[PDB]
Amino acid sequence: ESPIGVVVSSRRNGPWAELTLVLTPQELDQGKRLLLGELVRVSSGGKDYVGMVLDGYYEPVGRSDPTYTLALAHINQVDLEKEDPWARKEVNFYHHRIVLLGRVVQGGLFAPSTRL
Amino acid sequence: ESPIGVVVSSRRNGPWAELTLVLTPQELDQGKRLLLGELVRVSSGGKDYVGMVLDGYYEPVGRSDPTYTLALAHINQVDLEKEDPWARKEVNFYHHRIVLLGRVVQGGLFAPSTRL
Amino acid sequence: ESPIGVVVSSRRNGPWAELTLVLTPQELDQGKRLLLGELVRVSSGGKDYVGMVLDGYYEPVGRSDPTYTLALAHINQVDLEKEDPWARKEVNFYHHRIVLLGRVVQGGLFAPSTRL
Amino acid sequence: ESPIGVVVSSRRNGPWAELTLVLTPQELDQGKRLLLGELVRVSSGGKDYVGMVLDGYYEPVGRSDPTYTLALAHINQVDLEKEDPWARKEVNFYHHRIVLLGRVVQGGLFAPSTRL
Amino acid sequence: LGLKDFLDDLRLDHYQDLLRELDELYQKLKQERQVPLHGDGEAYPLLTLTVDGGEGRAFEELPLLSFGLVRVAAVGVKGFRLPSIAHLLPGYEVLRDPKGYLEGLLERSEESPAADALKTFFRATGISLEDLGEYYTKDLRAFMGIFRDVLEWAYLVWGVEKVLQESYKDYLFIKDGRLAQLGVRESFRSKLQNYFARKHLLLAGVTKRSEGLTSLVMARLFAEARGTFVLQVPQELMEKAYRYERQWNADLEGAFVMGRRYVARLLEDTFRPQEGVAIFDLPPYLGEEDAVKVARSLRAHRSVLYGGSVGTVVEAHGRASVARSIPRRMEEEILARFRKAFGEDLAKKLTEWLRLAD
Amino acid sequence: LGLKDFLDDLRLDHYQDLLRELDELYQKLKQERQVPLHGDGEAYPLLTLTVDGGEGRAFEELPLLSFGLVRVAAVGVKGFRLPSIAHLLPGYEVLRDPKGYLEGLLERSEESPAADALKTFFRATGISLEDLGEYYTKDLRAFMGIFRDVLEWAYLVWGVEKVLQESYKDYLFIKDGRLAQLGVRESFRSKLQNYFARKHLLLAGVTKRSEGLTSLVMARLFAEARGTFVLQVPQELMEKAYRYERQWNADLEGAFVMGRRYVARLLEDTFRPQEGVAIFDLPPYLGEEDAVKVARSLRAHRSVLYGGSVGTVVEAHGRASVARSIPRRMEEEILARFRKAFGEDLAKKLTEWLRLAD
Repeated sequence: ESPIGVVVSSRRNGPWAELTLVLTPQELDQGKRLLLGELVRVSSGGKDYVGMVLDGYYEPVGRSDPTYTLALAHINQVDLEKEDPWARKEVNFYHHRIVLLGRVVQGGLFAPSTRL
Repeated sequence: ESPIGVVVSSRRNGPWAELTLVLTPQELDQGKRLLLGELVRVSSGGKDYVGMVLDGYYEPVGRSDPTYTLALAHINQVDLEKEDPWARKEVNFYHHRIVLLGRVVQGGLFAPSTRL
Repeated sequence: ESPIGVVVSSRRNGPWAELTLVLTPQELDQGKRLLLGELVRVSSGGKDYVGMVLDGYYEPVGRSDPTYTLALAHINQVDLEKEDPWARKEVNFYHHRIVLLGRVVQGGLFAPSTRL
Repeated sequence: ESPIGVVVSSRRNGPWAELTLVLTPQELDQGKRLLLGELVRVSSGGKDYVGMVLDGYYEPVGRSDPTYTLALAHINQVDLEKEDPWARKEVNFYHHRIVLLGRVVQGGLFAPSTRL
Repeated sequence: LGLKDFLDDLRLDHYQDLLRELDELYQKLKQERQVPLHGDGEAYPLLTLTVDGGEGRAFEELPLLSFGLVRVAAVGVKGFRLPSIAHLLPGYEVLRDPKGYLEGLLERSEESPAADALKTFFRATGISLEDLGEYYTKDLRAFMGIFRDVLEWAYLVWGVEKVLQESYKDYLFIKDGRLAQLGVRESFRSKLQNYFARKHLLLAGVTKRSEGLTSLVMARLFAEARGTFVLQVPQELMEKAYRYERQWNADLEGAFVMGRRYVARLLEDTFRPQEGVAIFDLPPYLGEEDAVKVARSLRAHRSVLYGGSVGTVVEAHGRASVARSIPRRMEEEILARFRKAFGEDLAKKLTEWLRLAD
Repeated sequence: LGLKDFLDDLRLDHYQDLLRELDELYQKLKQERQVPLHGDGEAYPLLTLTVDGGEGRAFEELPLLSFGLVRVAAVGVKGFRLPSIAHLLPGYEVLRDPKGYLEGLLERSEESPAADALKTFFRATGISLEDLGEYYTKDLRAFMGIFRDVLEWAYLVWGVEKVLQESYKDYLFIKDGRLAQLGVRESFRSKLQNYFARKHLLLAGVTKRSEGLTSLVMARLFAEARGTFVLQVPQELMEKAYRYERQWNADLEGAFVMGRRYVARLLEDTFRPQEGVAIFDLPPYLGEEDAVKVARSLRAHRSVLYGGSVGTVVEAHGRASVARSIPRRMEEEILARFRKAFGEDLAKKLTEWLRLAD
């Protein structure tokens, strides 16, 4: 009953609308994941849309160097989870792309895509 | 009776003229929106043009990191519309692209595109 | 019995999931190498996948200038294997790309690719 | 007998492996050059490979502005060889690309390309 | 742009005045004795100390709503090292009362390595807070530097007395910076110089660059001289350097080296005029043969990282460095720990104030 | 990276009284009259003065081989502006040994514009070279700032005396920075004040933000503030800011505003808490009505460039600014003039030094 992540961007790509979702360290630690091709609900302006998860990639958030951080931790035999919880909170993010398929109309016919 | 947004750029993209429009946090909070494919009036140099809304995308305005700000707000669990108005007021912009089709002249005739 | 390198990034590149592995100076000094086209095991979320080494390239790690460091060492006839441990340790990294093919399940049946 | 330059990068470029070589001001002043298409020996990890010189180009090394330096020296009527030995020492590098074709093994056999 | 405004009354006589002292100094240096370093000799392990730090946001102009971080670390040969010591200075508390925070810190001395090192440093050589003078209480800018310097000295003394009380005599102790202390009374320098004297500590201070004029002339000297070598800096040049630095910054008065200076060449070849040059200082109880030995050790631990370095210096500096992410994460931790003690009401207004002001 | 080495012994017991005192200041603000600042209103014209400075490469590391550029420029609304005074201070010259350079410049037989302005300022205001005290003779870092401040004051006085003999009677002179002079004696301030009162100058010093400004608590209380308005900063806020400045920086004995301080609002929508706020200081001989009129003029010249600027201030700052190509070409031109006024051997030796360092 709670949002999976946080929406950080939206755009119109070709004939479709896409938005970008970010999964945070706490949600990734809780075990919450999104499968590719999964159907999700998108709430916007009091309206519910059906969306599909299309993509997934790792990107740095903020002013950080995940490669250097992880390599240094591996070199110095530093177990992030148990020894440096703070260094593990700044690199544990993930990105997803979600396409808006349309809007379900109760007592009516499915409305494809969106202009808003 | 007032302009919807602010024009921030213009160019010739092929055989058509296009311009970029920005909607600010105040206008977005007032519920103002632009639908894709919608017809708008464009005032320039004392002349009126017909335009169509072609695209819409999110882009940072000024010196800001919307991803970091929104992710931090989500992590700390702060209602962004009730606890952090100033954080909400620096990320809530939106971009649109508008193409000029022509203008109406004399006895209802249409002058297509433009050289200006 | 132990992991080879450190994973620093992952994504989906078309129909296949891929990740990036980094071999550190100590591992490279111990003689640990990955052959192109070799099959490796990938452990994620307590599950085992089969992966293949696809690519390999050199990339600076951190805020270093490998070209300048190596040229300045070269013009002084400095053997980095014997005289400049710090300079060698700052530049001896290496990158690899690994694609996930699928996994073994139940009585050995193969599930191709992945959605996670 | 001594090595020609200094290797500063390597990677896999399609069906072949390639590396990047840099020639320094001292070697260039000694008159050492590499012909395009020439065959060279590559020593790596106790093994000998055959390589071919494919490319050559100029690139700044370190923190320098070769165009500004050379233009200013020309404007001020300065001879780099005589008046400024130090300005000629920071811009006189050259870059080459070398592709590894394979290695000679056992009783005069050839192992094509490489996986390391 | 209007450059012709600056060309109205150009004067070109001070340039001729300047191109006399530089030449005199060059001729003075050409009379020094160069001692070669034939890639061999007598070398013994290095133990290097370094101190770094950082400041949170708004500390530069709003220190009352920020803090500061200072961390000191050391590294030795054989994989040897020491535990690091880090401290956080609350900007608001310190800014309103210097010497009111230092004494409070010194009194706790329960577990904090900073307070333990300070007490050990004071009791190992009989240095009192009156010896620190009055420069460090004038304002926070002076207090931060004095705190860093005193903490590094305390770290060195504490490491000499508590971690290596028998195995200290076989190491060469390296300090990143000149063997000098500014902003303290002569008693501080005398007591340090006599505590090192009664222990015969093998201490050398390597400064690299800050120094500017000495490097300017030594680059010209090296351009001629061929081969790595070590030579002593003349007092005639030292006094001119001291005069110039004092005139450029009065607060540098009393920052004279507590010993003698030497310059050594570490790299045979370079791409820039001032690469591979190590300037170090030795206490007065170390002779010229000891200087030669220390130069051999430094050349044996040479590196080509930052255009010719000592390797151990860069390693220690990297270990003691503080990532920019640390000041930002410290605020997020401190605010949570403050809320979980003061309630969910008094914590909201702190965040509101922070949002309104930087 | 190494966190948790700072967490131990956080000592967060001061954020309580910090917020208590901040709330006290906010309460003091809440009882301040907010004179409306509607768009209309009789306003004066404007005449804005500004000063900028540039530095040649290696001025900090080697101030004995470089020099400094100072440019003072004034703009009258749009185009009724004064000339621009530009001066080059060679690093070696007499900057290393101040208190003689000023004499040589003032007694300039040529009387270049920089010296002429200082002559006029001194003679008109009655301020002698002994009012500057010995702070400017402390060292070059203090000398540069003191010289720039005195140059701006002299430019103002010279513009009032020799370029606007009577017109100044119907202008509002705007000087960037607070109406405060640091590093001089009380006699200097008294002379400036009495001259300004004698001429009934309309002078307001406009500032935005850093020195240490807790006075930007206006960031709060501008929310739900009903657009634009004018207000006077309370004495408690002024005293707290002054004490914080003198506890954070020192050398700030002279920082008190020579008159009153007012805060006005130029923009009602900002996107950010602290945009479009003007902070102007008025001389002791101006009433509260003068403050309202000055605020009306400031709003009439408002801009949206740097987050609610004053417009003429940004225009002036954009004219006296010095590009770096200016110092580069200055170095080259000085080298050429040295070559053509002395021997080519001498010029080549100087160039060799400049190549071997800075």
